[PDB]
Amino acid sequence: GSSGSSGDKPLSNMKILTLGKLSRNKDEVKAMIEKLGGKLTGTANKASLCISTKKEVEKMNKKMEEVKEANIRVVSEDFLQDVSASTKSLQELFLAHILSSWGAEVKSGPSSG
Repeated sequence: GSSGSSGDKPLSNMKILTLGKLSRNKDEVKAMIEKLGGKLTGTANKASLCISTKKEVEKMNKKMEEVKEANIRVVSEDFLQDVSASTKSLQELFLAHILSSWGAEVKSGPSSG
């Protein structure tokens, strides 16, 4: 067939990364990030967002490091629950659910918004 496109897709065209343990499961999340139009990834250097927990950002392990390296703002899971049920701007949403202190304009790769 061929039908069903153009809708509320914020993450639409965005690789979201996840770390530690979140309220939902990797799948439940991977689905959302995909439902929003985004896509869950494993690599941080190849991600636009990061959905982790304060604890994680606190751990600052190798995983979280990659995010810190790619200067990727880490937000909470509530973000997904908001991004879907929130008429706020990403930038705001992020800050409205920013778990990390970094994640700003920095040497990035392709793709922009």
